[PDB]
Amino acid sequence: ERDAFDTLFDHAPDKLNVVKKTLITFVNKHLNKLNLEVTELETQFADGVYLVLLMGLLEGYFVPLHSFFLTPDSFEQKVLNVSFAFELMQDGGLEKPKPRPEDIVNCDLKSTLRVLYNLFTKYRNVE
Amino acid sequence: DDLDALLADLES
Repeated sequence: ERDAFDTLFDHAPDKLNVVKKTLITFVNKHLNKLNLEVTELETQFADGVYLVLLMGLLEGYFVPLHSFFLTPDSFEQKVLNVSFAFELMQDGGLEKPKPRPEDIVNCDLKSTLRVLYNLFTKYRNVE
Repeated sequence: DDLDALLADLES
């Protein structure tokens, strides 16, 4: 089950900052268009909102308003948002993400990086 | 070769 992010955190932790930064630049390439900004991947994807918005921007979806919570007020809502974002990733043709939606909400860095990198790999050429 | 591949994407 072991991947490159396991190897990164175990053996090359000083390479984490360039990994963060490249992914931050990628997400803000799209989120800036909505006047939104990510400063830190540790916490700012946990409520599931930006992941949903990002998928809308990347695939050009008509995202149904009643399919996610724009201002989630609980663990469970934040849980429905990430799951819906995962749903939209798979709708575009991506494999089901490795992390459970709860791992994102609980601010697991590896899980956050994995989800964002797989979007980077697919959508790095999208203007 | 996964870490090599990962860093070629994100160190470019």
